[PDB]
Amino acid sequence: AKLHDYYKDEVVKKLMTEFNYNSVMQVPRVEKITLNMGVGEAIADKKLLDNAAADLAAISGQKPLITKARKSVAGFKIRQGYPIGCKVTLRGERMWEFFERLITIAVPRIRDFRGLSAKSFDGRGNYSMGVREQIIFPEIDYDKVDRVRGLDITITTTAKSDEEGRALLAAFDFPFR
Amino acid sequence: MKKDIHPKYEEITASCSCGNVMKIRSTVGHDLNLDVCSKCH
Amino acid sequence: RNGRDSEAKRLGVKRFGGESVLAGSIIVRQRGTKFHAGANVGCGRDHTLFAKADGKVKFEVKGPKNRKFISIEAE
Amino acid sequence: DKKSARIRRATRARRKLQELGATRLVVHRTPRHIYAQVIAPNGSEVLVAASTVEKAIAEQLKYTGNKDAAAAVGKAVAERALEKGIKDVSFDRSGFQYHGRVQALADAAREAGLQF
RNA sequence: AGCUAUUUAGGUAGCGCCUCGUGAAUUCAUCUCCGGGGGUAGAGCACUGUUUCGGCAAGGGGGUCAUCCCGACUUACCAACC
RNA sequence: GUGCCUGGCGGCCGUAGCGCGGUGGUCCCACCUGACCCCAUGCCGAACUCAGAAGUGAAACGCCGUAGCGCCGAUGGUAGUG
RNA sequence: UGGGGCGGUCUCCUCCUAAAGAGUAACGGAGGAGCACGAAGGUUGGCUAAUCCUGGUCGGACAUCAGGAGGUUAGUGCAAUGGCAUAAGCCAGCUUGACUGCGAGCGUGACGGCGCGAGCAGGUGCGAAAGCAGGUCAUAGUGAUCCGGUGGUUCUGAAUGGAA
Repeated sequence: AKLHDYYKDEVVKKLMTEFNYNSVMQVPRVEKITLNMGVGEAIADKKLLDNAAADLAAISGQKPLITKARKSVAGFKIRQGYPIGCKVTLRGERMWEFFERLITIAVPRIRDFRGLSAKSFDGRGNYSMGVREQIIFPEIDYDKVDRVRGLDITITTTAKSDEEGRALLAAFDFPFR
Repeated sequence: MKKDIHPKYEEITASCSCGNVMKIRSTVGHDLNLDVCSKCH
Repeated sequence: RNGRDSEAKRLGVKRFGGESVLAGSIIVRQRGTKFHAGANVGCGRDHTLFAKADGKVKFEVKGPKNRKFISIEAE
Repeated sequence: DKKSARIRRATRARRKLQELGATRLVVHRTPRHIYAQVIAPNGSEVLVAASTVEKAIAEQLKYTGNKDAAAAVGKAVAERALEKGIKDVSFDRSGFQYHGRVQALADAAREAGLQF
């Protein structure tokens, strides 16, 4: 949680001079991160979810949340209330441990990477990016799983505009190209 | 932080090709050495 | 093919606003909850608002969502 | 919203008591200063009320907004209501779970004499 | 010359309607005033369906594609949801 | 003599509620700090909860204007009708 | 049975007709039922939608996630109408009140009969407690009498004690 402290010291004064936030609490405080994986193909392979559930527990320090079906749809052939989603949400100090794991051992391992695009901001200062692999995390043991399960990780904040949250990420030497 | 549902934490000390050793609690099993890091961006 | 009608349940209001009733007397035999139980007024499993006290019937519209209530003041 | 959710959570227990015409003991739990009021069956005028916002109670206490504060308050509202002359009362979760301070305040009233 | 039931439908039974006897409270009826819930007429189109039209134009079909597949220049033109 | 404030519980249920601009931190409220344990998550101190409380007034809520709306709404005429 | 042979109808529940209490006909117009659940029941506690806008491995109009708007257009075992966030909708724990003898007083029927019901006595369970629970959001899921089968109960048992 060293970047937790880094945020509370260098970043706070860094934005109070650029944007001139008259109040201390008036800062884009990052709330939570949610490593999601809409596996979805559990329609037959019930154990596909078991690997992905264990994979999230392996990468992130907690048991995931098995998500059911919010609605019945025949285009994908699912009925409402059935195991199809695999997600988690890091909140608090353990969210920083993953955030520390992000800029130092996760994002550096991004394949064919020369710049992170923050064009995936929802519109309310929250970034919901999605990468095609979990291999960027050394927690996966390469030959343990025969498939590099893609996923989507959302970084939730408290900002309003995209650039208020985009420059927020730049305060951690984030790739921008 | 519910009991017996969370895999244990272990202070993981992994390095980089430059020697960027970082100690943080994680659940891996081993400590490997990497190619790039934050200092190698 | 049609030509079938159930019956007539004889529903509706039984005793109207401002009438001396006794406890147990049915006030309104409804289906949904068109009216709502008030003070000294009980509701059955049939949503049948009946009297619990002995007095006069009083109709009103209370609550923030404006719902019809039936209460009986002690006389 | 913690405010509104707490309110609609206490509506059932609150409305059931007002259709009973029973004197109730409504309490308010906050991160600091726990309150307690005794509302009459008309629901308009209160009978007695004691809290830590009255310096006299918090001065003999260590902190305003914790377990021992609740029992001290529960003691105060029960000793006053008895000196006022009320016997049977009903409790009120007020959206808060009957677990800690709310429970702490509750048991203190029973041992004093408030029947519920 | 109604209601309810009926191998019942121009029969019959109970009740309503008539009559005679009897016993009872301003009991009952009209009008004024007050206390009541209704949703038809009318009005109206949030909702509920539907209305024709335009547009949206997504689903869909075909010259058109690499016309094995994703995909299509483009569009007859229907068009779920709209 | 009282007023300005906040908090709680009610009567009353849009003349009361929304949008918008500006405002409150001593208190109070909220957020927030920490969470061996009470308690808790079909994952997560988010909520529930406990111990407290540096800082802040952003969020939230309270207040004062604004009618850009919603809303209350006559009189008269008209539709309809006994 | 519109006079008749032919096809449908017959009991029960919802809506319209039905003229703003109730009721109200047609071989008038649309429809459904002849069950289901041990939990979908009881209780304490928590939660509350559809729907599109956007940003996201697979994933694209239509699976998963985040925020916003939105507001019950969702859901409610089943037909429809009425009702519901105090939720009756959704979830969890503990449980069996899906309890016994009653029952002021009303609803509705010609009657048979059907429906509601505070409270009383006994006992039970959930809840800290106030209280709540004598089936399920309500309204369909059903058929009388006779004859007869089973179990219980000295109430009776044609002389008496028994039994049938």
